[PDB]
Amino acid sequence: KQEVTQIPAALSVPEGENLVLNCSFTDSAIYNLQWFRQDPGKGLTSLLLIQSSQREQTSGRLNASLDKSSGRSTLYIAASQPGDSATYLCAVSNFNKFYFGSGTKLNVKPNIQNPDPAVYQLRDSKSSDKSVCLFTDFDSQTNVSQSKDSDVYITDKCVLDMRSMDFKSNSAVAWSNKSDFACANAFNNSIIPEDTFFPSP
Amino acid sequence: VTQTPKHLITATGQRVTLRCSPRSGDLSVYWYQQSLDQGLQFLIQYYNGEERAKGNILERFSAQQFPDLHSELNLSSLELGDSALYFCASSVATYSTDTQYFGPGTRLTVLEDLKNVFPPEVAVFEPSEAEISHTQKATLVCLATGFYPDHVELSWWVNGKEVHSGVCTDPQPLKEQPALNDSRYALSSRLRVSATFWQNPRNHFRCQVQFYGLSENDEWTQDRAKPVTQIVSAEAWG
Amino acid sequence: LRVMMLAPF
Amino acid sequence: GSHSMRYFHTSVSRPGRGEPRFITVGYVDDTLFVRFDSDAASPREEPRAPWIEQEGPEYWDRETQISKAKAQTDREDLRTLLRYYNQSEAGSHTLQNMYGCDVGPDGRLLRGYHQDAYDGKDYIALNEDLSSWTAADTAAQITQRKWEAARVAEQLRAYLEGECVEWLRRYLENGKETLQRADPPKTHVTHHPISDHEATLRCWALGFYPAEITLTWQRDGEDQTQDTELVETRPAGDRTFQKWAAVVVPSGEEQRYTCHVQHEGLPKPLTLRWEP
Amino acid sequence: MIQRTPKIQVYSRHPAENGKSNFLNCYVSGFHPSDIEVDLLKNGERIEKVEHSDLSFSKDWSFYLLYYTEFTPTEKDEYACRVNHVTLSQPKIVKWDRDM
Ligand SMILES: *[C@@H]1O[C@H](CO)[C@@H](O)[C@H](O)[C@H]1NC(C)=O
Ligand SMILES: *[C@@H]1O[C@H](CO)[C@@H](O)[C@H](O)[C@H]1NC(C)=O
Ligand SMILES: *[C@@H]1O[C@H](CO)[C@@H](O)[C@H](O)[C@H]1NC(C)=O
Repeated sequence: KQEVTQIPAALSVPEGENLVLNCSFTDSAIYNLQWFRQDPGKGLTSLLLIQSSQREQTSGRLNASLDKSSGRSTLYIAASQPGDSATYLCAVSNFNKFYFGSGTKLNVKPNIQNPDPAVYQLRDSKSSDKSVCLFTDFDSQTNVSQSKDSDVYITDKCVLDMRSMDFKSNSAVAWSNKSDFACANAFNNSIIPEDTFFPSP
Repeated sequence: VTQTPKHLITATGQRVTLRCSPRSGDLSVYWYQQSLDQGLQFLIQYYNGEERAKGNILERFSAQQFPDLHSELNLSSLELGDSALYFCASSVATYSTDTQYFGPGTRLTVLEDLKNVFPPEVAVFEPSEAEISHTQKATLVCLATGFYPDHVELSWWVNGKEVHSGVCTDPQPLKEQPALNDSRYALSSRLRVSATFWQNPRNHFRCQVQFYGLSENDEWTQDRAKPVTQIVSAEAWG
Repeated sequence: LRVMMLAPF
Repeated sequence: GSHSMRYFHTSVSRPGRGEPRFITVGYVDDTLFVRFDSDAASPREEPRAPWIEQEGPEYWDRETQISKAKAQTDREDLRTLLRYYNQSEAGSHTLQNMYGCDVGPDGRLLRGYHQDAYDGKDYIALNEDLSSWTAADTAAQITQRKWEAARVAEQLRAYLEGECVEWLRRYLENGKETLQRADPPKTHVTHHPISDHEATLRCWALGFYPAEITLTWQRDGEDQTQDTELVETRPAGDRTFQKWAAVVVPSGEEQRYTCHVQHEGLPKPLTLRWEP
Repeated sequence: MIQRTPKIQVYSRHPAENGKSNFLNCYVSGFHPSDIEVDLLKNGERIEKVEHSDLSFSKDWSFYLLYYTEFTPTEKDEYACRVNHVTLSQPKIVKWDRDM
């Protein structure tokens, strides 16, 4: 019986850091072992195919080992780039069928040169009954926390790439339908850098 | 590798058909099911028109490879658990030293009833003048609210052309009320442009949300409008 | 030990 | 000094008589240790040497599942070669395959092998660089391009440089008493008169391992290699081998002919004559 | 395609000593294709429990087989090996010679 396990489940690491992704399998009689990256949309894309008797494979910044005796594989990613952020699946081919691992999600946090944290109240739309608060231009080290009340909804952090200006920026969004909503008190629970520009109106 | 259809919303007890076209020159096709509780699971493999390998494929799942090397997959008597991502893969042949090439994948959602299907309401939010004065760049936020299920594709369109740079979209749709009752979903997105580009009033910004819901073939007896597969948009000007 | 490989003609 | 591990495969199709028959055997030097016959009840890889029975059941399950997959691949290849050569589906054809590795006293790879044959003639073989192929005709060139695209040589190169040498050295240690100790031949010379003026001297070599041996007759220091009848080295039946050489000698001059035998198990090459 | 006639050798595993058990071997080699019929004979009649080795070949792709049987040689008894191949006009018999 073949059982493929991948540790860890998730991984958020700063760009440029070397990564070690592990894969273990219980049945050593395998034809090969592959590493796939899954991005939402395109799907699975093969990265490295280690032959049954091969003990190592390399392709650019990717370097993967294979020890069938122990039942272990390890993918080494060197100089992590923001593009490498995806889920990484460990696949194995046996006599009867193919087995896939649980997966390891990867988030390569970029580096913001100047942290310019600021919470802005964008104009409410005539169509909508809510007002939106934007936490943007903060450092990739801030752990965005969810809201205390159920009438205010906070999104997870996210990065955008202005390639024309070679600029990267984080962004978080919060909104609420109650009129007792203030963007200064929106991210009340989340530990906010005390240099955050609060343009109180 | 191409697959059809792209999205697929249906109810329990119904029947769907998934088709796959491998790469030209490839003689082997593979079907996979990616579910949250079981991960990526191998279903069946056909090679040059004949069945070669088989996994834990249910009796109510029917597949076949045609002489043109295209493959079909029939999922019958659908259950809630059949909601998963269905991938198709192809290889040149049955070589153990070669790799597979996966397709985009078909997303299947099986509901108990189609009564709770709702399209989203979207609205863009124009940038704040404080940010324009403090960072010399303008961020547009697009909120999509009140939709179920989570078969939404958000995209920004500037001057009738889709843009991909400077755009952020949430990875997963957020549930409004995380509770037992099937609550509707939310989704935010950001688009950042130059402050000079936002000042110019001849440029047009458009946040488009492609919602997949019911088809016209399905019946609808409820009083409200049918939540058909539609596109909801919202615009803003400089 | 035999080799584990499938390579059809 | 030199040691080798070899695996042989033979598939002969029987149109109308059932499925094609598949038989494979494994050798460490000149000693059989594994076999698999497709025409058995529940065919499974069976041992044939005492030093291989020490392997766990997972080993046997793998080797059985490898030999049964090779038999399935040969059925596809036999039908594929019918298309390549425009042959009839009612004729019996033969597919043969052998692969193996040689190692020296250092315990590292000296030479790698992998080659196929259809109907007794060469088809495609792996070159000694373990990275290229040599096709015998344009039909094998169809297979060559497919095996180059699928990177078949890279798995074979890894196997021949790795697990083949490593598991052969494992077998040489587990069977160190029989595989690493050579058995010298037991020599003697018989006399058989043919006519009043002609007779024959037969030089015998019995019970030696490995099979490599050289029997040469000599006429006063010069070989009678043209006038010497030599027979193919034959297996005795107990993992030992036999060979003999004979010369037509004029009657009366038997003491001018000498037999010279060379074998690994012998301390020094032997010189033996007819003792009356 | 190619067709080769088999080389036949019938011999004993141990030197012939009348009255003591030994093994009578019939080594066939150099033939192609593999379809061959080999029976060990005693006084003209076949031996019923003859064992054979597994089919293998040589560098030149020619097959070889060993048909052996335990037996007790005697002076009077005559042993032989019957071989039948597609390259033969009729089945060929090679008598056992204690000096060959
Ligand atoms: C991965 O394996 C390495 C050694 O192979 C080990 O040091 C590391 O802790 C492992 N990672 C885990 C267990 O998350
Ligand atoms: C891959 O990593 C291993 C250890 O992690 C190292 O020994 C080996 O040299 C690396 N290979 C390459 C090509 O960098
Ligand atoms: C799948 O269903 C379609 C439509 O009924 C049918 O044409 C096709 O033959 C079916 N295929 C299989 C494999 O059941």
